[PDB]
Amino acid sequence: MPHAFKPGDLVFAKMKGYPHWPARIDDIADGAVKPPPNKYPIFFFGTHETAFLGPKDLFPYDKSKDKYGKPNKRKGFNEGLWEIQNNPHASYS
Repeated sequence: MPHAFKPGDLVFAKMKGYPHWPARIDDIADGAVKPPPNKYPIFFFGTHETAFLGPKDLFPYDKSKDKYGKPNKRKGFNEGLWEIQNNPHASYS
C-alpha cells in the first residue's frame, strides 16, 4: 500500500499550462529555503527548475510512465525523460 511522498520519489508533476513532467521529490539541504506547509520541493528533470507542489499534482512514475512518458515538443522535456529513466538520483547542480 502507498506511503506518503518522500525525498527521492520519482513522479510526473503537473503544473498549469504544462504537460505532466518527469520530476523527483527533492531533499531540502541544510540552510536552504523550506517549502510551504503541505508542499514538497519538486525538481523537474530536463529544465532543472524547482517548484513547490502538493500531492494532487504528483503522479507516481511507475504507475504513470505508460501514459505520460513519451516525447514532447516542450523545451527540456525529452532531456527530462532521459534523466528520470537513466540517472534520476544524480546531482544536476
